[PDB]
Amino acid sequence: DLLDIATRIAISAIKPKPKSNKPEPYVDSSTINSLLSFLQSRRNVNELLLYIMRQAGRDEIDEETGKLLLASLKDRELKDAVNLLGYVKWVYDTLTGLKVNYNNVKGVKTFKELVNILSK
Amino acid sequence: DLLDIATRIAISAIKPKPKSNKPEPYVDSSTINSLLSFLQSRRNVNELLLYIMRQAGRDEIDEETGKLLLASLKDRELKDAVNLLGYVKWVYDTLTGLKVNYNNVKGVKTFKELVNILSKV
Amino acid sequence: QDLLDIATRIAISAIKPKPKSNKPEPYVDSSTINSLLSFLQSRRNVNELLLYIMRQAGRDEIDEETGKLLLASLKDRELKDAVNLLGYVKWVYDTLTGLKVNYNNVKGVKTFKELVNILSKV
Amino acid sequence: VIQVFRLNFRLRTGFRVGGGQEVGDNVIRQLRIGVEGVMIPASSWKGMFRRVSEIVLNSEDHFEEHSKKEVDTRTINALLKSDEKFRRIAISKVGKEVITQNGINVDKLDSESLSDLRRIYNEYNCPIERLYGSNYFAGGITISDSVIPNASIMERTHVTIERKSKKASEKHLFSEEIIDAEKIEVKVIVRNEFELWKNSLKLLREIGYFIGGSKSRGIGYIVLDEKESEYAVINNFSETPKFSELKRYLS
Amino acid sequence: SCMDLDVITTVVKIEGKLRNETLLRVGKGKTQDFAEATDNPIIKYRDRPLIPGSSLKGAFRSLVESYTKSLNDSKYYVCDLDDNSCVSCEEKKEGRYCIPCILFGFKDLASRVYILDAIAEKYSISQRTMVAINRVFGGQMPGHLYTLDYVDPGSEFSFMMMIYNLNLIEGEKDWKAKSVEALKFLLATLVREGIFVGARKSVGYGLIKLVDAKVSLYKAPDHLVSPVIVKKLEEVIGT
Amino acid sequence: MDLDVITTVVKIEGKLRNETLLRVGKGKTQDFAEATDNPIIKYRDRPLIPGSSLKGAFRSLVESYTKSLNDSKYYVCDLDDNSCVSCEEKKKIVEGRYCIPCILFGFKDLASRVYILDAIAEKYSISQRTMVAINRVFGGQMPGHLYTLDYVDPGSEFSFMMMIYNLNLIEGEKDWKAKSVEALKFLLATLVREGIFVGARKSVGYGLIKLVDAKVSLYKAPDHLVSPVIVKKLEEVI
Repeated sequence: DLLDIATRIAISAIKPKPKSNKPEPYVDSSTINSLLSFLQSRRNVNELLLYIMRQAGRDEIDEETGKLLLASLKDRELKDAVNLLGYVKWVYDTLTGLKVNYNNVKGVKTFKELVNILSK
Repeated sequence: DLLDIATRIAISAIKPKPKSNKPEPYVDSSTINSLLSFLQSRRNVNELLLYIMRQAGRDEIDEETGKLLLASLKDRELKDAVNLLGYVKWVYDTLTGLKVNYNNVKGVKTFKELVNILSKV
Repeated sequence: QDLLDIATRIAISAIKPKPKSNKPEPYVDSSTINSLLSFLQSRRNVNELLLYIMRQAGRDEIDEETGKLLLASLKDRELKDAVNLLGYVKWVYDTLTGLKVNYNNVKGVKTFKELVNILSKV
Repeated sequence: VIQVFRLNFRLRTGFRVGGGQEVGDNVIRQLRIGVEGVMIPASSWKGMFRRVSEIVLNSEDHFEEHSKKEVDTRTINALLKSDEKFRRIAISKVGKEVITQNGINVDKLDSESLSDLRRIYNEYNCPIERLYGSNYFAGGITISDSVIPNASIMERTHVTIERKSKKASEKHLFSEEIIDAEKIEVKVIVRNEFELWKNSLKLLREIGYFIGGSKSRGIGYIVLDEKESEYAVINNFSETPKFSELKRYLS
Repeated sequence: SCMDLDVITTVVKIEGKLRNETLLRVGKGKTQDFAEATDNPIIKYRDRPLIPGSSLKGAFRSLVESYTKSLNDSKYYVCDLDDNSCVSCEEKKEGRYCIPCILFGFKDLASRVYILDAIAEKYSISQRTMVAINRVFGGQMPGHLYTLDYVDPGSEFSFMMMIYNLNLIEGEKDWKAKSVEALKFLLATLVREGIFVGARKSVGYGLIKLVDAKVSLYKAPDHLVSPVIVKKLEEVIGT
Repeated sequence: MDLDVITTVVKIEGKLRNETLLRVGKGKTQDFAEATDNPIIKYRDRPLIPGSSLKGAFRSLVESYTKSLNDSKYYVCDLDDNSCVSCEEKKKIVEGRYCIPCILFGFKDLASRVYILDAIAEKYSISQRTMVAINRVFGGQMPGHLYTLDYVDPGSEFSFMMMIYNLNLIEGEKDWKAKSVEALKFLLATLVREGIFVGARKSVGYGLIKLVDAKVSLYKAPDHLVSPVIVKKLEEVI
């Protein structure tokens, strides 16, 4: 399902940023909102992937996170892409607002496992 | 049954919200209406769980109430989820309209107990 | 008889005029009690009816004291007696509304036979 | 031979069979019981079945109350001397003195007795009367009611729209009850193994008829199924009856 | 004589799926009657949105009345619903007839065309609140604020309609011919153009359109087990 | 007035090209497809103009036109006024005062004869613009009032469809309840050439729709209602 992919990519993106004064995610919500806005404005997948790659090259995006995003969006329709991006943004917002620790979500691969972890 | 779960959820959601200059519950009726409308429109339970998690992360839904909602709304049918949300909305509306103090109502875990409390006084 | 007394107590509680009103209207409306009966009929569950009346009381659409009395009466009733009680309540409320009886007349009548004595005299 | 049927109908939405509906108009009240809750009276079932059977037969004789032609008294005498049961019916109705064992006793006859005999002949020569009975006929079909333990009753309000200006006409607020259901179980016993009955059931299988009030407004539409419904034919009185799928009997 | 309900010659059943083009809003007779949803909820049969048969019958009758009055014929008239002195047909010596009275009945005569309810097997309910208040100043007054619930377009409703003693395929004669012509006109309008029904029709809320229909004609007393002809309504309305 | 006899059915179907970026509001609800707290309304990733907003804008413009007419025979009454009637003709004669906005867009006592559908978009594109305020003292500082709003691209087709009953436009009405056809034609001309302003901001230029072209199909009841009688381009109508 799309939600599993979204949870996995959000988990990969919630990794702590190395060499930072404070414990913060390696990827910021501004980047995710920029991804959504860019996809909505351009309405295509190719230059969306180009923008993702450019951001990943310019830090602020984990290499594995960028790889997962590229693999997910390698061949997807516009509606499926926007659905996945919205799910990713919502999951990342949940993780940030809940201040969930990365070390407790390193093993989740589905959405149900994350839901159970959050509930417990 | 479902009514007990709904009463416990409503009691958790009616706890006073700190850092608020006016006496009010932690959540608002708008949040409950949004929950019901989102569940009706999307017709999916996992999307409802995502909505609940995001609302909790927006510092507007009590974390205990969110945990209760997530615990209840897993491995549960769509119709059962709709019924539970309707019960929660009705109990919350009743508590808001009656202006029930959270202090003397947080100690009940059964719907029948709440009914007895309301009937007695 | 005893259900009649319960119903007439409920009705005289519900006949209290709604304050700050342009017209001398009762606190409880006919549509409200009709909705109560219909909801009980469709939803054959006493607890759901209790939740309904509690929500209506919280909505300031029915009298708080009348709601308290209804909740106390139907707190531990079955369905067959509950529908009969609601029907009797509907009957007595309709009689009071049609007869144009004010609260000050019935006041605190406890027995249905006394109420019909008043109606026969009046 | 006695044919026993247990019909089930998967009606669309609900149905409504009112009665009394108190006074004061306002809402429409479906008939109650007091203990069993709600039910469909057997008379309504019989009326619906008679309507369906009349549609199926499409007999012009039945359409004019079987009063369109003059029946010769010679034919009446021939039937009376040929049918023992018909003679017994006539004797039990008009009187033993009026109708002897052999003959009609024209001297004792008068206008009303002759009219009664002609009507009896016409109705006895009609399959619908022979099945459902008549004012003097024995009958032939027994239908039970369909009392439902469920009491789920919802209210479907209605409003009238002024044609000159599309708005609610503040003259009345029509309110109609409705009994939602999915399987109406009715037990029917027929004491006349008539191909008319089979044809009526067959018509109910595909077309299906309405039952109850406000049928013109989407309230009440039953269709007989061949899966839940079952039948049983009884010819011997020394064996326990056996029920089987209605499809074998109807298809 | 238009009271021929005693003798049933033919019965036709129209089965199809009704798909709304715009945001169809159910009638919501549950005015201020919440059951398990927010504010005023649309009516539904066991949590399944249902188009009332009465609503469709009323819309069809209004359309038929408009058509009959547009005919501007002495032989065909429409009487007011509240009037109790109206009659269906007059056999005075050629006579007058009432097409809507013939079709959907009156006080003096029951209906001939039964209309069933409709349920969307694939329904999608959405809500759209609207403040919608502006004045000389141009702001929004909080008093005027309302929310409504809409069934999204792309929901197909199980639609079934039955007609008695009218050959929509073979055709009819005399007043029955005019009645069949009016029914054909209504069906063609429903299939091609569509009919508004439900909420505010000014704003494009509620527009049903019959996608595909099966017309099964039955003639008594011979062909009642199976219909003689099952033809697409598209090929029936236009020939 | 007369609504039970449907005489003329007028259908206008065209494309609404959004001139400047348009923003329509919603009930602050949340969806995955948006990341803004106050996004624009859309149905399944398709931005659309609700028919209610178009109805309101048209009604306001027609009311302004009627009040600018400055004639006693045609009036505009308050929306919340319970004493207003669509028509108040009296036989003092046949002179009567009508309400053109009430005649067209309806009222509490009369339904609207002008059905307006919604308008979904095809070649749309959502654009986000961020605006912040400038404190007048110490000019340049952003006081934290940084609000970002969603918009539609400047130029995108919209499916427009409108129904008008009992108002002949191609042929027009001679003198009976007239000045309503004239008001409708004026509104259509303003929409086509100038284009009305709708949307959320509507003061900084955000939201200016325009109708490029629309076939006007007339359906008459007696001869053939399903078959169109006359089909003409909207430009020739005005």
